[PDB]
Amino acid sequence: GKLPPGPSPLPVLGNLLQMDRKGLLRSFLRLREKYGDVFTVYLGSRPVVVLCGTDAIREALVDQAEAFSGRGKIAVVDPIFQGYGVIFANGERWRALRRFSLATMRDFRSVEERIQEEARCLVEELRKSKGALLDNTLLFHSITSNIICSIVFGKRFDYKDPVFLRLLDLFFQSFSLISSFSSQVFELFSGFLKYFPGTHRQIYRNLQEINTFIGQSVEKHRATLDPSNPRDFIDVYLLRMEHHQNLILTVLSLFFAGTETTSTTLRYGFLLMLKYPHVTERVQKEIEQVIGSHRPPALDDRAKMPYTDAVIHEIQRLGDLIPFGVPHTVTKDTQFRGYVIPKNTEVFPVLSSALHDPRYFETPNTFNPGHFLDANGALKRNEGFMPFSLGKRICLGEGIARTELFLFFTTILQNFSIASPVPPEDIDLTPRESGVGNVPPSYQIRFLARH
Amino acid sequence: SKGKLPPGPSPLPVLGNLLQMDRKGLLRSFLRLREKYGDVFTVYLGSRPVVVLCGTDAIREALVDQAEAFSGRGKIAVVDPIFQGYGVIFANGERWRALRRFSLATMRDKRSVEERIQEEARCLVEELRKSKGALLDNTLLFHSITSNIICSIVFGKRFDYKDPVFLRLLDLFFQSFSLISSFSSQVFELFSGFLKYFPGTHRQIYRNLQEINTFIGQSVEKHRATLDPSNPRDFIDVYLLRMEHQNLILTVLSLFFAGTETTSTTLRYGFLLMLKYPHVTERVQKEIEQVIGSHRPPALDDRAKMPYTDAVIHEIQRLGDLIPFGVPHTVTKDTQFRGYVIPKNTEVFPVLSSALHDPRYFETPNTFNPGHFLDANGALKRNEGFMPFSLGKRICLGEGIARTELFLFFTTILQNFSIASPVPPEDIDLTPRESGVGNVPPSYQIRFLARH
Amino acid sequence: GKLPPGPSPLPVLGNLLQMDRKGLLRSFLRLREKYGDVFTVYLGSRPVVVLCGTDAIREALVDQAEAFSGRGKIAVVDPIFQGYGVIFANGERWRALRRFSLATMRDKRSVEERIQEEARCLVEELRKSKGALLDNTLLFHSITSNIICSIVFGKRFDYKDPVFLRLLDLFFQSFSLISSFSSQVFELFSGFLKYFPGTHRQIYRNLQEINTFIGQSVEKHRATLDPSNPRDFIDVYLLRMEHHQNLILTVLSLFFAGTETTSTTLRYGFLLMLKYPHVTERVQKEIEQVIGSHRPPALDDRAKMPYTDAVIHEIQRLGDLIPFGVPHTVTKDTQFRGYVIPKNTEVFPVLSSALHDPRYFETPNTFNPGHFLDANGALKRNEGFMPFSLGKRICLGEGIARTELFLFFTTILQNFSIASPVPPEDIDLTPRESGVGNVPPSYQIRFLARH
Amino acid sequence: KGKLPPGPSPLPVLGNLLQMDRKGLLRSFLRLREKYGDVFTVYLGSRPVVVLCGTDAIREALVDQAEAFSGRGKIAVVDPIFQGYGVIFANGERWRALRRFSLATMRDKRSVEERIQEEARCLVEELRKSKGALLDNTLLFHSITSNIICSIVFGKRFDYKDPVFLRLLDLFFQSFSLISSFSSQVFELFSGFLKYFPGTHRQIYRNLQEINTFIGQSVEKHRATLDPSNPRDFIDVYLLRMEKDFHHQNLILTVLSLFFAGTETTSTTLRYGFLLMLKYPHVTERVQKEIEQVIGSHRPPALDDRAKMPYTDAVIHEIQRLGDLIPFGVPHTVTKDTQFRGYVIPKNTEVFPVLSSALHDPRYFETPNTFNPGHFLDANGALKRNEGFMPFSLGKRICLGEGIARTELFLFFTTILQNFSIASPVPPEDIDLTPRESGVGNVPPSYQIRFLARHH
Ligand code: HEM
Ligand code: HEM
Ligand code: HEM
Ligand code: HEM
Repeated sequence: GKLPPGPSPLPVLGNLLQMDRKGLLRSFLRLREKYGDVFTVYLGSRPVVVLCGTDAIREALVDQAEAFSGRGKIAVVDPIFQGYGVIFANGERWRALRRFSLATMRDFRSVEERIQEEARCLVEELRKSKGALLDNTLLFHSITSNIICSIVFGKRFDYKDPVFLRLLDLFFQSFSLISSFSSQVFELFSGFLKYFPGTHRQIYRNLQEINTFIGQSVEKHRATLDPSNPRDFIDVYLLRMEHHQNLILTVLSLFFAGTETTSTTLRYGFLLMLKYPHVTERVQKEIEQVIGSHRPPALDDRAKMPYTDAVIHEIQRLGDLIPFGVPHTVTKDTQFRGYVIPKNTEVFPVLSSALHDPRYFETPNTFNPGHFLDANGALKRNEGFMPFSLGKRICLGEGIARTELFLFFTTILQNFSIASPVPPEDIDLTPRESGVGNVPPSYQIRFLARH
Repeated sequence: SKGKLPPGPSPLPVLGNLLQMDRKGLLRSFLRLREKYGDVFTVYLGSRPVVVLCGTDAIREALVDQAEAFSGRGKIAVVDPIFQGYGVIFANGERWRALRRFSLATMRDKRSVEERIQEEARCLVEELRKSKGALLDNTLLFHSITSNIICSIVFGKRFDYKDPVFLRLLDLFFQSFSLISSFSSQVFELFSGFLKYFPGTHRQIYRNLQEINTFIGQSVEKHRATLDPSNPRDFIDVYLLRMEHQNLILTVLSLFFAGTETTSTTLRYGFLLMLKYPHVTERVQKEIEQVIGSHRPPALDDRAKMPYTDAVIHEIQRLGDLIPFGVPHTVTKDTQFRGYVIPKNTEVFPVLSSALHDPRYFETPNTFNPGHFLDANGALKRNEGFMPFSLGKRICLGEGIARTELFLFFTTILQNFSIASPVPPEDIDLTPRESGVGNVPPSYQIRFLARH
Repeated sequence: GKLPPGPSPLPVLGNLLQMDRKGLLRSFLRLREKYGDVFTVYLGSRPVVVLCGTDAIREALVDQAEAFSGRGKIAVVDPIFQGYGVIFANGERWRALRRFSLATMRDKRSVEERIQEEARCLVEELRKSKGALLDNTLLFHSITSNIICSIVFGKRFDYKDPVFLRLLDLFFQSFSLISSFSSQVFELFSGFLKYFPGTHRQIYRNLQEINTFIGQSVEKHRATLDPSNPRDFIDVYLLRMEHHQNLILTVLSLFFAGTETTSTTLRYGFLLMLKYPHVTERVQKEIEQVIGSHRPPALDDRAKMPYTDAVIHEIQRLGDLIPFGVPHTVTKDTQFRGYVIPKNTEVFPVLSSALHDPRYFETPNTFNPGHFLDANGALKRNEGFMPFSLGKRICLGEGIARTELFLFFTTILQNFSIASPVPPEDIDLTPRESGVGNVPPSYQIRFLARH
Repeated sequence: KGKLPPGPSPLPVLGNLLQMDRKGLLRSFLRLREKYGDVFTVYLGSRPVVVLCGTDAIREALVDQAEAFSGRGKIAVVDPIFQGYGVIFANGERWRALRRFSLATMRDKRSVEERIQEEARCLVEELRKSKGALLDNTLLFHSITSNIICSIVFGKRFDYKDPVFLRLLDLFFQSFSLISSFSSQVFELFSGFLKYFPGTHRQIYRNLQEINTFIGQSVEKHRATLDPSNPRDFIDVYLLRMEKDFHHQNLILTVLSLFFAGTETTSTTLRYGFLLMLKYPHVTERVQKEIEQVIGSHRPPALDDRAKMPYTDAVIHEIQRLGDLIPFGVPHTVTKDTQFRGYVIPKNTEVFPVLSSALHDPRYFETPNTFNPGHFLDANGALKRNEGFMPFSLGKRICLGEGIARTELFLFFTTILQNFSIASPVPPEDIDLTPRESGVGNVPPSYQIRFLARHH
């Protein structure tokens, strides 16, 4: 039982100076070459244990799922200040949400239908653009947001509805925090980071208006409600409950954060498909063969479209939008691969390192739907595929998201083809911002009706 | 109420008190809470309590009267002996103390800091002539002049303003880069228990790091061969002496540059004020006259004979309020404070902005007013609410070097120049472009016209 | 979410002054009347949560088995001083022992055979006493000890073998620690107790000799031994063998502590049977009807003797030899009957209060085999019967001990009858020492050969 | 650099228990010391305790790092989750107050010295009533020292046969025993819990409520009579503090208990003292002669006499040094990560300051194991300090009773020998001063002695 090996940390800086000018991801890869799949790295004076590769990450998040399932200190209540009670009530709330979330996919109106409706409204908008050159960011935030809106408030919004615009602004609107390296070293010496959520005034711009809107919908909802026949999330909340309107803000927030990842995946997907017209075609042909140019694509179609499915896996794999996964905390002294990780140690499951694992993918860095296709061109599981993560806290939205990706993706290409000022050979898929995320470069595209 | 915890607004699950902030910023938000709950109250960031200290009296009772209890660092800076053993822990203690002590030699002592500043002051005057009265942004200039003081002290000699090592080092330490967030991401961070932002996530930083590091290696060498006690030529060979790992120097340099940046920004703010108040620039120009003539360069001993220029610099620091929430600390033991109890390890914000604007100590908290530091006979007077370097066990290690830079740079500049800008006094706006945890002065233009 | 209610503690003394002249057990009962089945009591400045009644003890030890399974601070390794490693190894050792113990019960000779053999050697000894008045303490320690010797060393000892006498002395020989109330108050104020194991010099009297004997047996064992013929625990140890001998000393220690309880249960059992001769008769008659006076009793007989079984249950229930159970520790913040018990809080499962639960026994305080018999005089389960405790840490020896109690009790009474200077009406079953235990009064008894 | 203190490798469950001698814990610790040095780590169960040996180590810990080594054990630590803070600070204020009230000097209704002097006279009288018979002085010594506390607390001394006083002697001083076996002890270690805890013995409650009641009445009677500024004793000091303002009468029980625990050690010191003096008649004589030269046979000894009697003083020091009644000191707890002699002791580590090892430090006493008044006397026969002398411990928690106790030892000891001489059946060569058990205590063997009136 030794602790995981790693580079020796400096006082105050930890291993900060052992990062490449080439990025955090490369640095992690370099460390991994040196020390192996489980190594320890120091941020400030704090140890974090870093998991790399499909096998290590799956042994941790799946085989010792419970041990590797803790949250960060920011999310741990102090019973000396708040009592137990909020602790247990949060537990129950979480489980209620974890449960209801599953229910939407099983039911039952249905999520597939709401997404189909939304895809229709989308195709219509794309015609209105009459093949002009656009940035799809806003459009893709809109179509994925509405799926949440329909599920929570019961009904989708209109793309130009000023509440829906205000809520797109609250949740998706960037703001930035300015730092310098001298300040960062002083933060490390302090023990405290300068930035924390809500330090930017912008956040509050739209908050109260959104809050108020929620109040109204809870009321309009309460007026008409009948268990055990709950319509949307709002009136499920009312039953469970039977101040707190803020529980809804919180849940909506969580769902929008996943939705942002969903929207960015589509936006990245369409960048890839500009770069690879031949793939756009085989997808157009598989839609022809399976759906025709008549009906809208449906979820049952996916099973009969292994090439479109492989293509979407591959879009999520290279898009790698959450490259360090979400850090967790170990809940107890844990034996792992011949080392010991002490209770409460912070862990990074580096998902990027699975999604690019050379033991699981033939060309880890090259678009290759063949990663998900067998000899007979059927869909095959690949164990390195884990963009929603794994185990006890696997993405709550996996199903909603995978479903949005399929319907929006085929429905768009069934009705349109794409083009841009940039020649395939010259599309650059490398992330503009590569810190803790992999945000796709912004680009222009034109949606031309196949009709 | 035997021993209660400090009162505060009720927190929401996950968000804490995040929705209890104003569209008008944290500082207002805090002041509002203060009105409601008093000088010591509890606020929740995520699920974590932080106890907030407001007003001169509370802040002084904590940081001074219970200095030790209020002296801890945040968790990021606490070593885990399970991972690293004790030893590094005690070594850092010793290193910190050595550095704390070394800070005073500048204080009491081959050539002096005051001298080093005067020399820098001269080079500056020269540079300003070269401007020839053109409009310029003084950011870079002020970073340069204050940075050099640290360079002279550490490497033994100042740099040339266009020396490409010094430009590279200005870039490492002072160059802004930004981290992009959204509100939905932030609420997900709170839910996670972890922040996305942490030092070094921006790739920019490494741009100049290795080059700076190598340069340090070289100076440690050139130092090691020539050097010998007890003739500590500068900080580099003070480090060699103690030592008989270069990265220890990078760390110390880093710390001094962070305080320097605040020093430079204070000057930059100071001059914006002085554009807005020409009448004060004049009384300062006049005081320098009685005191110093127009030929010799100002010296530190002049400060005691210039209460109006002193008071004016206090007042620049007060309103500049560049570290409004102080530096968060941690309580080292269960502590009784003003009728409440703060548990061991609780995080604490000493809100220095609230002492610097304390109505009980400053007649016009929000208005430039040298009278705040002057008595009836226009002599300098202590004001208790004045605490921009903080107080107590961890008072700014640079307080001396900084106060000294501010005096020599401000008087030496005004002795040789006068200032002007496209913007009419009435229209200069001193409100911080962005605050965040900072109160950053709006960028502006200014002209330095040689006096003759 | 409130903590369990209880009496207000004084500084330093805690609730010490809230105890009766009438004893700890009654004091708690008075407290239970006042506060309910779950209450908080202070020893020194430390809270301990006390569980009373069959329902609460079963809801904690069984329904939340894991949460209520922790050990006291004295048994918790500090990884700062010893690393993890010893921690995990002890976990593995414990489970290996937990396992082999169950296996042996299932099993060149069965455990039951070894107890049968020992019952024979006992019967013989009782004849050599030729009906003389004796104190059976030593005899009952001997017969139960040998069962452990045979299992660990492979073969039983001779009752006068001087190794075995030395062994009996180490493990079972009383020594005492002297205290005053003024010293005790000073200990509480100190935060430290004076007593700790091994402060009495007497312990070492026989330790090295015993240790050496173990060495020898490990050797004599290592020479001969081989699967698929493990002869006993010693060579099981050798086999899992794949600083060292002392692991046997430790296990032997543990087994002798439960053995002592077993021996004391027989000794208490025979006291009861002096007091209720008719009961001894019905037992003699059920042995007649079922075993006869020819063969030795066997374990399969027990199923066919519900009266003797019910009478042994009742002996264990009233004997109440471990009335506070063994304190445990709570492993996490726990919800329990409307309260919260914080992580690490010490917990007393007060077994005596189950064994005397008026909700489960008609006459809690009166010998009554009817507690375990139905209308047709068949054996019936009683939920308040838990003298081995319950749940994840139920007595490791439950099976060996129940089997010793049956064969030794029937085998003795099949061959002897009992008598004493004291008239039934005058036998007093109240414990001479009512500390944290319930030690039966010492007495004299004669065994007489039956005919 | 900063490694933990060295020690013997512990076994699972048992810790270092098998590394103890048949020869007792103290010898076991001395053997480890030889092997590992003055600071070493030993394991009780799975719990590390750092052991401090020698005058120098114990003084560097309790004195030079006084605060760091001043913690109490877990039993005495409040969990604020259950009790809040408040009881915690109250206790602090309470400790400090008590500490303060005790620091009044020996002479100032009337002084402690006076009370002791009075008590010595009632003692002398009792020893005459024995008319030189052979007695066991245990009860007598508990009585005389107990009374000092009674006088201080209740305002007046008790009569040696007063049935309240006999009941209180019984509550506080009466032994009871807890029976254990080694197999049970190994199981306790495995459990994580000890069977023994204060109050498991029913005997304690025999006299508790009667004592409590007595305290009630006294408080009331006191309440009736207070004329501060004319405060007679501790009872109305307590009442007075409360007045500025259960915990009510219970705080007194608790304090009384604490004082009787130190009193027991004071009484056992005298009892051990007189056993030594049977063994060394020539020392009894030089003491008798120094009492002659200094006090004469006419007045009662007074405290001011001690300064003028360096031989009696040295003899009493030596009685306390070899008596060694608290050989392991009182275990403490380290309040913070602490650098000590090149090692680190982590926050909350339990510490044994082994006072026996200072009291017998060959570096400070020429003949550590032999009675030798010379340890405290210089060349001219004047008293000299010895650094290894620390039977009340040192530092922030030095015995609260040091003054009262040293004063009782001087007045009782001189007064007795001014008025009596001593004898016993056993010849001095044959007196055996080795303590009966060796387990955290060094109880002197019981013995008989005769007190023979001197008759000037
Ligand atoms: C579009 C692709 C998406 C990806 C790749 C993704 C990925 C993830 C990942 C990596 C996690 C962290 C799992 C862990 O902690 O181990 C996560 C958590 C979560 N995601 Fe998603 N997400 C996506 C979309 C969504 C959507 C649409 C939702 C809608 C609700 C969503 C809701 C959540 C929630 C509530 C969690 C919290 C998991 C927990 O800690 O229990 N995500 N997601
Ligand atoms: C106007 C200029 C400066 C201001 C207003 C300023 C203010 C402060 C403040 C408020 C603190 C935190 C006090 C606390 O935690 O209680 C601090 C800490 C510190 N400052 Fe400055 N500082 C300034 C310049 C400098 C300079 C030039 C240096 C260069 C040597 C410097 C070095 C430090 C150091 C080393 C600390 C750490 C103190 C500690 O934690 O013990 N500061 N400063
Ligand atoms: C009538 C005889 C016995 C009784 C009534 C008895 C009762 C108990 C009880 C009440 C416990 C406490 C369980 C807990 O922690 O909740 C216990 C534990 C234990 N007993 Fe027995 N016992 C008896 C005989 C034995 C015997 C013969 C053995 C021989 C191996 C034995 C070995 C153990 C062991 C190893 C444990 C520890 C269980 C654990 O914590 O994992 N006991 N016993
Ligand atoms: C020869 C007689 C005595 C000896 C040798 C003695 C020795 C000691 C020792 C070794 C300690 C432990 C200090 C520590 O924790 O480090 C102590 C503490 C104490 N003694 Fe005594 N003591 C004696 C008599 C008394 C008497 C007569 C009293 C009566 C009031 C008394 C009251 C106390 C108290 C209250 C403490 C607690 C100190 C604290 O931890 O705050 N002692 N004594």
